[PDB]
Amino acid sequence: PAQIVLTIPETEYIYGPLNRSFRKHLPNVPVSRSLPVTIDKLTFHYGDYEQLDMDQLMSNQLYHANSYIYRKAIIRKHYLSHTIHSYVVKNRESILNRAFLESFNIDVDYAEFLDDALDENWELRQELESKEKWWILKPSMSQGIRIFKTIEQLQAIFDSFEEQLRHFIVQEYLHNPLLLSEAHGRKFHIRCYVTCSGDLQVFVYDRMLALFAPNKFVPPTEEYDVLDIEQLACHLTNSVIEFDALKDIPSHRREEIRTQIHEAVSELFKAAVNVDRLNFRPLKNSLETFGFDFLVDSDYQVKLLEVNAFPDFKQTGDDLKNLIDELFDDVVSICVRPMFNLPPLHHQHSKFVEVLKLKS
Repeated sequence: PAQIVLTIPETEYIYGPLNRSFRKHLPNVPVSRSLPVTIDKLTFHYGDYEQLDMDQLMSNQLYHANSYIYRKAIIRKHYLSHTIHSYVVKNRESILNRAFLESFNIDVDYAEFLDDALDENWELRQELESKEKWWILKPSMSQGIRIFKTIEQLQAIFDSFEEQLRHFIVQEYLHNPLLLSEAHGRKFHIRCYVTCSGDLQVFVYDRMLALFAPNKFVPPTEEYDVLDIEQLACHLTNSVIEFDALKDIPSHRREEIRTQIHEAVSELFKAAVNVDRLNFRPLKNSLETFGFDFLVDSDYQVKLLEVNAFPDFKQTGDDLKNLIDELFDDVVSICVRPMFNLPPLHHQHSKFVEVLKLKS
């Protein structure tokens, strides 16, 4: 009746964990490393994005895969912005009005027509006019990424370029990163694994990662307003710790960061599913674990930056392997077991928290 297909190369970091988890929580279901000619039994195919069969997922209810079909509205940072913007319009109280770093796409030919480019992206103009945020002007192709806060400052940046490439991203900039003693003043972002299961349950994995920058954070001035110069200089010539292990963050601040994360994830999936534009279409026979990247400011406030599909789970060390082992244990015991008509395995003080449930 039941079948499990694991087409992931045996060299991949998650192979051993997935096999132990399939063995433990689905002992009666055989594991195969090859997709059969036809799917005539209920099956779960855990593969790399390209190995999965999207046509058999939308047409055959027997075939279950570790991916959704329509997820562009959240995994694409341009479209993510649109999903959030259109949702906050009718949802003023939403955490997403604070917990998201907006980005915009601008096309500027010459500095003298900067005002026309700001009209061709009216959302951006209004934001810059509000004068409440810091911004970064990133040339989409790698004259250096520069900081500004006002239209005149942006105008002066463009004027100085004239005395190249025309596409640019204007991304909200966090001038305020949380700087910890123990990390020797190196900033970090949070990688949070989020598992969507069927139509629709959203599960946030509470054992999160803090990925630190190599160098000590140096805030830019007006004399020097560029960042990642070593990246633009590179074209002219051709640390990971578990978040909860950071004790310089008081425990109640760590809990508030978790609360904000669960709220932001829940709100995003409500936004994604309900938008009147391009939306996330949950499938009953799909599950997917995404990599949510959040920035933390010096006031312990989170800011969603992006959602990454098929994230690299590869780590080094025993403590980080334990983290990934418990992740795939929860995914298999809670999300995979029910698609084989087996009850979801529950254990007290779970780190796999259900943050949203939709009945559809």
